Amino acid sequence: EQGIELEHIDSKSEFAHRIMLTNILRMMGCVKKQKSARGIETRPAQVILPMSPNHGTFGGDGMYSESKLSLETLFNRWHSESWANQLTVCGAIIGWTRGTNNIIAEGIEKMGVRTFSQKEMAFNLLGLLTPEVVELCQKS
Amino acid sequence: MGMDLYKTSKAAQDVWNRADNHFKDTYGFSILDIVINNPVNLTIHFGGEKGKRIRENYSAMIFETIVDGKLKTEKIFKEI
Repeated sequence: EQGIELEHIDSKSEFAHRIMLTNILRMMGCVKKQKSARGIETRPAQVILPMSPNHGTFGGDGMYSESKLSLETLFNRWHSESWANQLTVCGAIIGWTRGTNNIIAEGIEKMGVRTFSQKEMAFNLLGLLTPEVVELCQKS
Repeated sequence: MGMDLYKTSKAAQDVWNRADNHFKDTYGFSILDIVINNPVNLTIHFGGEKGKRIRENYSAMIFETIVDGKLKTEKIFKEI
């Protein structure tokens, strides 16, 4: 959603908020029910939340900010709540991946900034599953 | 086997409980789920803290062998 500013936030956004936040919450909120009914507590599911640095810093993306900003609150809970043994949060970042605004990427990269092909940002999030990090997620 | 008695004798389930609970916590693996439906294969997951604690517990057993008096310390679990 684009072109949606504060007086345009309506149905399409209130819908998108559910695709991104309250159902990613009820995905995790509902693999635990299955983790916990079997009794599985040694095989936790690493979550990979796609986050971003865009928190209302860009223009009118709609309610795309407080959607992906209200996902780092998923650390105030892995320590607070009871689902720590079955889910392990591993936040990530939508950096600047080209594909899905594509004509100014070459512009920014002149500021000493890297932008990623999708196959490149593929590599990064995919290295977020490396057997090394998997433990690292599994302490904190 | 006994899972009928286990439903009846308070003094009996106090045994299968004190057993699986112990196995549940020391090898991540309960008999009461074994006997009531024998599975074909059993994978043991080594999750977070409880998981690592259980996996080292798996690797902590040693199969010795008599070789000319040598109490030869060798590993129970080679794939671990």
